[PDB]
Amino acid sequence: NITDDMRGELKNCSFNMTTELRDKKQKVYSLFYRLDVVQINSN
Amino acid sequence: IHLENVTEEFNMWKNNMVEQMHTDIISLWDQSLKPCVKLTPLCVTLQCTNVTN
Amino acid sequence: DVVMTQSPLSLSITPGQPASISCRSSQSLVHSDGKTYLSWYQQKPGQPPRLLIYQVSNWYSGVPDRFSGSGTGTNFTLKISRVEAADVGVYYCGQGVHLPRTFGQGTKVDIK
Amino acid sequence: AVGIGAVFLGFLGAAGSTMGAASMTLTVQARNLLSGTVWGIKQLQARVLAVERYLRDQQLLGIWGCSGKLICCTNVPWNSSWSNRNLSEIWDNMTWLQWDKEISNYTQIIYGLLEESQNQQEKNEQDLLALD
Amino acid sequence: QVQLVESGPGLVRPSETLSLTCAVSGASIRTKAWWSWIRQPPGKGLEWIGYVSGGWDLPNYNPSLKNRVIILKDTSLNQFSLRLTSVTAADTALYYCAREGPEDFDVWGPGFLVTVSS
Ligand SMILES: *[C@@H]1O[C@H](CO)[C@@H](O[C@@H]2O[C@H](CO)[C@@H](O[C@@H]3O[C@H](CO)[C@@H](O)[C@H](O)[C@@H]3O)[C@H](O)[C@H]2NC(C)=O)[C@H](O)[C@H]1NC(C)=O
Ligand SMILES: *[C@@H]1O[C@H](CO)[C@@H](O)[C@H](O)[C@H]1NC(C)=O
Ligand SMILES: *[C@@H]1O[C@H](CO)[C@@H](O)[C@H](O)[C@H]1NC(C)=O
Repeated sequence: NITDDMRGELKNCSFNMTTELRDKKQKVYSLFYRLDVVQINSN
Repeated sequence: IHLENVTEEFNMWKNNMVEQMHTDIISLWDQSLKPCVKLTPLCVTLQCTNVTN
Repeated sequence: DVVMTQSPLSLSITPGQPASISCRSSQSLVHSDGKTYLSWYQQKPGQPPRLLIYQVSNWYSGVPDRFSGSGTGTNFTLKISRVEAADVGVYYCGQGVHLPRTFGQGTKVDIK
Repeated sequence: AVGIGAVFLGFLGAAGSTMGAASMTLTVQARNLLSGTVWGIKQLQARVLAVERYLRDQQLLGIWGCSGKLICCTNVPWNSSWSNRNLSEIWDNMTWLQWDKEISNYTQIIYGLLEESQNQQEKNEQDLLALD
Repeated sequence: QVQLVESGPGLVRPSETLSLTCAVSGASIRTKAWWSWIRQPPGKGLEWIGYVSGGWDLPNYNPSLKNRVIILKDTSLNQFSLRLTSVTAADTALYYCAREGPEDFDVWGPGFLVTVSS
């Protein structure tokens, strides 16, 4: 329940990731801080 | 060169240099692989059947 | 060896009044550097003794300045300008400038 | 055996015989003490440990009366409490191993006595060459 | 902050080999110091037995101790040991391990009564 003033310090991030097998990739999520992600450039 | 009139107590079970031989063979077995090819891309989905027999 | 003598051998202290011990060593304790390797101890019963004054002008860490010490030649002087109840024990004058190390006899001090 | 009569053979050959017989053969045990991409570190630490031990022994000798005389009479006496055996018996009766087992306790006081004796001899020689 | 604690017997037979051992904490043994043994017969004055040094001094004792005293230091265990061979019942005394430094015998041991009795 985030206010619009104080931004969320933790951003959830889902992404593709290679598994042990080279043919199969998985979708996995994690948490990160604001100080580790930038907005590459709707979505 | 032989030794005479000499009595020493031997103990092969608490002996050293067998530990050093084990460590030397392990480190040598490791040191003979670092030139060779890693098989990381081989981990892949295999479609296997029985051999024609 | 070095012979040590304390005078008086017993002095029951009057609280509020000073007391004194004159130490007499057999030999000259002044080393050629200019110092004096002489120390004072205070026997507590069944204990390691309490240490009052070493190297007469010097002070132990853990000793209040209500004591004093002086001396010339071989006649050195420990003085307590204000005795307390904590001054119980039997003192010692002990040299440290000559091997073998020696100690003294001591002054008996109790409540008067 | 083969080396009977002319009592010598290779190093550690006298180790079984008595210390009186072994005393005539000391040059080779002194000799076989120095000469002999990550394994080079093992070879190098073995070589420098060997020369460090040899230099420590030569320095322990050099602060005593003998630099390299290899047999050194000296000026410190012997407490008979230490050996407490018949003197000529041990040179026909004991091995060096058994003798080192005997005086294992009585060690490291002898070395300080040797250092005191050598420094006393040095100050006496300094006084002797000074007053002349 | 140095702390010396003796250990060993307090009751031995005469004509035997007496040996104590004082453990040292709070400082190091190999200092500018003489780790010393000093005794005191009961009701009487002190009696300095001898010392040993953490450097390379040869240990020097009181010649009244008749060459029966060997103080041996143990730098690998931070200790130093008194010896007294061929004791008598008149050698009953409080024993003290101490440390001569730039000041005179600052930290003692507590001092334990060795009462030699048959
Ligand atoms: C994880 O990997 C999957 C598999 O590639 C990714 O899913 C695919 O992402 C692309 C890019 O957005 C999708 O293409 C677009 O899809 C939308 C909706 O269908 C369509 O309107 C667009 O015209 C375009 O085709 C693709 O459909 C999508 N495939 C699947 C099966 O979802 C995914 O983006 C990767 N990342 C995450 C966080 O899941
Ligand atoms: C201390 O050093 C100074 C300068 O070398 C010298 O004058 C002085 O006598 C020395 N004192 C002692 C007690 O050695
Ligand atoms: C050497 O000293 C130990 C005590 O540490 C003693 O038990 C042993 O008997 C001594 N060795 C000999 C040969 O007396």
